[PDB]
Amino acid sequence: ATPVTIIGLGAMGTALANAFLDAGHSTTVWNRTAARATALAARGAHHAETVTEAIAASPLVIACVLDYDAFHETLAPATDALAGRALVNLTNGTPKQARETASWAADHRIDYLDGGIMAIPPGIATPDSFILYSGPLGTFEAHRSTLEVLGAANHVGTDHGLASLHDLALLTGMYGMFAGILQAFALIDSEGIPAGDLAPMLTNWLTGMAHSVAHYAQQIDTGDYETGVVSNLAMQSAGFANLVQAGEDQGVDVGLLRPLFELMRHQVAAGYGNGDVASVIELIRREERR
Amino acid sequence: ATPVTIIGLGAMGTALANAFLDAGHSTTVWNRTAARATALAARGAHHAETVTEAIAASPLVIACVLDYDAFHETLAPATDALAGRALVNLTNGTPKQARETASWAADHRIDYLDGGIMAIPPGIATPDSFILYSGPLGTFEAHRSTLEVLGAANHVGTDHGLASLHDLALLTGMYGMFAGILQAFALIDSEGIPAGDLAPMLTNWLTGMAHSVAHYAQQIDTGDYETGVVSNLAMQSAGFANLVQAGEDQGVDVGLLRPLFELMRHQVAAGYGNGDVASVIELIRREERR
Ligand SMILES: NC(=O)c1ccc[n+]([C@@H]2O[C@H](COP(=O)([O-])OP(=O)(O)OC[C@H]3O[C@@H](n4cnc5c(N)ncnc54)[C@H](OP(=O)(O)O)[C@@H]3O)[C@@H](O)[C@H]2O)c1
Ligand SMILES: NC(=O)c1ccc[n+]([C@@H]2O[C@H](COP(=O)([O-])OP(=O)(O)OC[C@H]3O[C@@H](n4cnc5c(N)ncnc54)[C@H](OP(=O)(O)O)[C@@H]3O)[C@@H](O)[C@H]2O)c1
Repeated sequence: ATPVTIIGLGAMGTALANAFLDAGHSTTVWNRTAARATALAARGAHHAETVTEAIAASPLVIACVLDYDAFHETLAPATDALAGRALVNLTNGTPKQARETASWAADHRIDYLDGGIMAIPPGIATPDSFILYSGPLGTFEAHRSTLEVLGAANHVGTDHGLASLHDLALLTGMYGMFAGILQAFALIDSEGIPAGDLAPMLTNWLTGMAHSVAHYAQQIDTGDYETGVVSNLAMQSAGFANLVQAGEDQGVDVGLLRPLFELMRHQVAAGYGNGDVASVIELIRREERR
Repeated sequence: ATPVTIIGLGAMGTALANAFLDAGHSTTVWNRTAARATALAARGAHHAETVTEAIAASPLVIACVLDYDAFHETLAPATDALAGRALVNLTNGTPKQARETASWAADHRIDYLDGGIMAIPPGIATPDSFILYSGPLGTFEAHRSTLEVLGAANHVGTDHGLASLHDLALLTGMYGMFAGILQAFALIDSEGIPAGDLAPMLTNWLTGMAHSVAHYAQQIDTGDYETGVVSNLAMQSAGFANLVQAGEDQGVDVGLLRPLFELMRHQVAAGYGNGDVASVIELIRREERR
């Protein structure tokens, strides 16, 4: 079993360390706040006093801290200790930060993968969990068996920015859903109905309507927003006007959905009402792709 | 089999009519534009030339036009002809419009249910379809077997505004999800990647993270946004900042999701960063429920 070092013992990093300990790896851990390592150390983890001690302990170093600023602040002084090792950054960040970190790593003989954890901490090391990786295939395949302790391992390309691009796209979908869920519960709440009374029906509706994804992708990829439309944009915008009006009638703030509402009305007025709602992507995608 | 009249033969009204034809009901149809009624007559429907002729053919009349303005313009002149019949309004509208319509119906001896179709036209009469109804239980139970031709029939309350409230709440959830899907595809599109390349991952992610619905509902219903939190709001806001920044750096308009980003920031700056993201509901729900 490959020895592994975890840098960062928040909710996610603690889950990673526990998963490697469960799988029998010699697991070295470090956290800015040392007290977050105490339970892990009692469990058999090697609690390093410094970042450099932690890094020197293992051929594979996994970083999972709050953000890029934390990642940079923590590892920049330890550049020399990372020489010759594999660094897997599971800290959330942008494609730009991943490509800049990759340039730094190539300048200092650090093998580098950028990754995005598509799981919550209790999901780590369960069939729910998968993690996206980008960077050199040699580094990915060398550590794939170790990484698969955490969940499925999906290498999405050699361009180091690609795992974060996919990560952030998935989070983007998720947060739109979350906004919808909050606003849906706010509307039902406005008549004194518990959220739990709506939750089963809402779960089923969102599950079923989550198959719009492939349909929407096909419309976008072909540029055809008109063929086979059964829910036209003019009708959808009329219904959207009513859920906005109903929220206002019931004293609910509907600001979260106003941007989409306004875009859909704009598109109806521009003549696209007989097509599907996905045509709105033409108003937000980057100019060179329109 | 109860004779049925369908008023309004757009994409969804036509699906309703076809379902009753396939189930062997004598199906009378009317549409403002005659061509949609002629098309259904070729499939066995009875094409009524006028609204009153359509209404007088059946003890059960189902309306499915664009909005309540269309419903009122169409049916107000035929008010006396509806006396003694059951009118089921599946036109999208608000709770206030449902209640106003119910008052009109009661004043004129019209049995009235207000409903919301949670299906798309090709889903009618399949296991995917369900329709929410509100109004008197006696009327609902009298026509339930006929209504179940179209999908599951869920009576959600005696107040006629309640079906619309549930309907609009589900649509509210769905449009938040749609905003997330469009923004997600816009992000992946900004690097030249086809939307279809992301579709399987995104479908599975949204399907999975849609089980946050019950967890969110329990957090809202208990008012406890801190117990059992494994993805704290401060961390979620940091990742949200990256998906916003990544979109902007690639020339994507991220305005669809910027309002939620702002509410999460607000709750973090207000000291709720250690709890879950559902605490944002306190900023949007009706004041009397806070
Ligand atoms: N939790 C999830 O559901 C989830 C899911 C997918 C991905 N992730 C990703 O996992 C990463 C960590 O998230 P988490 O849930 O573990 O967050 P968390 O529980 O808030 O932990 C934050 C971690 O970052 C460290 N940190 C913050 N600022 C630092 C600095 N300036 N220098 C050194 N360390 C610093 C903290 O150290 P202290 O303990 O000393 O404060 C702690 O180890 C994030 O990038 C997140 O996007 C999380
Ligand atoms: N996926 C869906 O399609 C879907 C799903 C659930 C619920 N619904 C609901 O179903 C209802 C109808 O939607 P749809 O998809 O069938 O829309 P549609 O295909 O655009 O049809 C609109 C219908 O409204 C009629 N109409 C519009 N203005 C009118 C007026 N002033 N007087 C009389 N009739 C008028 C149209 O008649 P003409 O043909 O003469 O224009 C047509 O019959 C909406 O309230 C919608 O929210 C639709």
